[PDB]
Amino acid sequence: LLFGFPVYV
Amino acid sequence: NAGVTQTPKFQVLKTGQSMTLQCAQDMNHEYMSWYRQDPGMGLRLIHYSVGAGITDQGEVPNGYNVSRSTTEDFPLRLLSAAPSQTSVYFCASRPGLAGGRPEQYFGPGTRLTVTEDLKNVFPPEVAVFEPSEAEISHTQKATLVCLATGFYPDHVELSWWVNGKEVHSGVSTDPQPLKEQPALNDSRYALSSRLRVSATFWQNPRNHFRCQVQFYGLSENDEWTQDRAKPVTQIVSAEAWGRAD
Amino acid sequence: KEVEQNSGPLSVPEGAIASLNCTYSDRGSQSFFWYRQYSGKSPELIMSIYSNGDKEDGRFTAQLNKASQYVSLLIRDSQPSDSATYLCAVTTDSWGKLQFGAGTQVVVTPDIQNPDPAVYQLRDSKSSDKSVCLFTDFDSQTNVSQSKDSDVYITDKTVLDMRSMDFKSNSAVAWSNKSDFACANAFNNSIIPEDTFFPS
Amino acid sequence: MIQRTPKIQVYSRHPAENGKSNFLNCYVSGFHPSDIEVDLLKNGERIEKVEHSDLSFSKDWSFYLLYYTEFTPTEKDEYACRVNHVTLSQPKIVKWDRDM
Amino acid sequence: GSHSMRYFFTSVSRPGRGEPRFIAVGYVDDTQFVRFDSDAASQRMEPRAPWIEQEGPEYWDGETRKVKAHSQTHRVDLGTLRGYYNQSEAGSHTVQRMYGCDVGSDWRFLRGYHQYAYDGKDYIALKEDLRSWTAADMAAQTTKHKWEAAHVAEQLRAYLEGTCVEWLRRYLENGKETLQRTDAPKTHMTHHAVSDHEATLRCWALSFYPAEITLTWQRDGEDQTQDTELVETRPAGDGTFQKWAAVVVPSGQEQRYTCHVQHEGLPKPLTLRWE
Repeated sequence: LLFGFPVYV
Repeated sequence: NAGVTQTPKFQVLKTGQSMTLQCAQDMNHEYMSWYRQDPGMGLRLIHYSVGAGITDQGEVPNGYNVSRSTTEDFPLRLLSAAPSQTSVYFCASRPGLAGGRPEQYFGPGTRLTVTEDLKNVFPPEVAVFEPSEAEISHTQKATLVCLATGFYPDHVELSWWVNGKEVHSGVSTDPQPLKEQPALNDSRYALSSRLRVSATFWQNPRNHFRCQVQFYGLSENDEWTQDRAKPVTQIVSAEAWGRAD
Repeated sequence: KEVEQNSGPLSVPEGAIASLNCTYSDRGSQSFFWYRQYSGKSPELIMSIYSNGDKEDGRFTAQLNKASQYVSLLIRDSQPSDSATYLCAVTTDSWGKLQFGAGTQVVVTPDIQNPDPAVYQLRDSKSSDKSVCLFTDFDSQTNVSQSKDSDVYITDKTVLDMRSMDFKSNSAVAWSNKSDFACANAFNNSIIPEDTFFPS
Repeated sequence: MIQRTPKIQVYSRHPAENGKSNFLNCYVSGFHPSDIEVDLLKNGERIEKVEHSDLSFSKDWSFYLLYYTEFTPTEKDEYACRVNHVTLSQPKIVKWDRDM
Repeated sequence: GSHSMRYFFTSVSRPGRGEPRFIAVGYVDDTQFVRFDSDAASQRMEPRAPWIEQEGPEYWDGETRKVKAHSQTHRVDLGTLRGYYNQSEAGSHTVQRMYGCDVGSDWRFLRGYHQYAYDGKDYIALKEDLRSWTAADMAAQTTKHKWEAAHVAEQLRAYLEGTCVEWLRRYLENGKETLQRTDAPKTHMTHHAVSDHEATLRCWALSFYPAEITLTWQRDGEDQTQDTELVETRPAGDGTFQKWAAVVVPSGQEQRYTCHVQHEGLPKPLTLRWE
């Protein structure tokens, strides 16, 4: 199951 | 930061009028939502928007329209208001992909009432009732009650004011205005408050007590046919003085 | 129904533990939220939890069991200003909508050392055509109902905090408009205590 | 960009016995960037029905990809894998060595 | 033994040609289980292993939405980084990201990791404690301070120590035939002459799972990496793996050169001499 919270660089 | 601001706090409309509800957010959030909340149903999603320029519907989108032209602003508009839109509208915001600490923060709300004809709109009558002589005898304490009655819509704010300054430190106002006749949606409303002070505070006649009720209704711009007075957004007060007994 | 919450209303006295429950139904849920909402205003975020175990923050304690799909909230040492409805919220990701429970309403009743139940009649300062019965100083166990004929309006039980004596007190208010009605008759629809003071 | 020449390995899934069905594998790995042309050849002509793995990468960030086709090996049929990439001055043919 | 769950994400920009190519792949150990290709038909996360189709519609719905969210961050990441290094609009550039977790043979948490690369060298990495970041250069320093400010590592650690190990475990018991098997390598040895006074000995290992294997050569005791040729471990494509090792022998002495095979599915480590 994938990570819920990706944030930009 | 200001967080989420919403405008305005209260509103009345008749059937058919248009209205936009403002919303703003301070935090460079991408994800903004509009909700409504209702006594039987809880929070329901109307529309929502996961970036600037782009928007999509939720579970209750019928009759509401939305646009997100900037990151900060997400106005909800209603083009033909209907009495099923009598509700509490909340804005909410959430970071999206921009700064992922995942919590959603809501706005202060817009309480909104739509009625079939706006001759239903009434300001409150306000009265203060003085502490019973028996109470003072029995307890050495003095309860002033305030009655605000006869108003529609239920858009009221009650404060108590002694000697010119506002008091919180002996107050209990009702959380909800009571229906005077639970048989109509046209039915007017009533609200009580209580101010308890010591006997020796109340027996000083220098002390001025005052029950203020801020009411929200029509505006100065509005058309009015009745020779009863035009029920604008106004403050209605009642007062009492100390009694030397 | 995605988020299932504690039914309500939940009444505890001051100093007690208010325990709140919440189960959800999406297994892949990864973020968990408690909200406070006082009547009349907006939902305010009080607790966020992210992984299994206990988070403590002042008087609040949220716990999470992802494996049995359960979030909780303890309110230790209750103020009467903790009286609100408490919303459970659950999400899966940045882009998945926040799922909300219906809310559990929590009432914090005040510690009243020695009551004296009493019904008083108030007269006004000016010129209004009602008159008011105040029911005051009564037990926190005591209820007030509201039926009768519909010319008689009774409010609900509310609590004031005088910060002089550290005195808290309960009260409800009844009035009729055009009537003939008396105070020792107006609260007959409620279970008033037997030793309630009726003034002459 | 930063460039890496691919490793080509041409081989079969099972030990190849003439007349029995098998799978011919071309395994390109260790390359960067991901842009790559990979064809499988039967006597120098292009096989169409070729499947690839999904693109993935190793501990040094280099890509790897497995291209594969179903076949039946004979005594004379020559198989080869043809790879084009920015690191290669002309495209590369690697012939299937059968005891390898 | 130890297990792992890893996700791999590649984004590559296509100036003048369009929105970047996005490919995502999930593995448990060495079994790919899901994929998303931005260029595929369905525009959804698709199954790749039998045992993951017993997940309901909710699962796929959710995973599609999250992989599209990942896609979107990478899309934007390519443009940010182009600005960070003042590169031209005309060039094609590469972002790769990989994250996941390891568990031990009790299945309890062991390691968590989250790595990032721009054009095939490291950009930013979550350190072993899962609290702090290693940045590669001055441009990654911007990203490091932004991710400190936006509490990224907090969310990462919650996943890596929590959800990542909770779902791996689910997957492992869902695919017990598939994942909990270990296949021993089927060994083999060949010999071909190179010169007249020279020979090549080639150790072989076929049909093994998982891919972790050691093949080493040695004359008479002291081991050898001087004539030694290893190829990379290559998939057979049925789910099992293959690898070989060769050395050049001063011929006549193929009596006293021996081959060591180390693999997890082997009870004893294999000693192989040319008979």
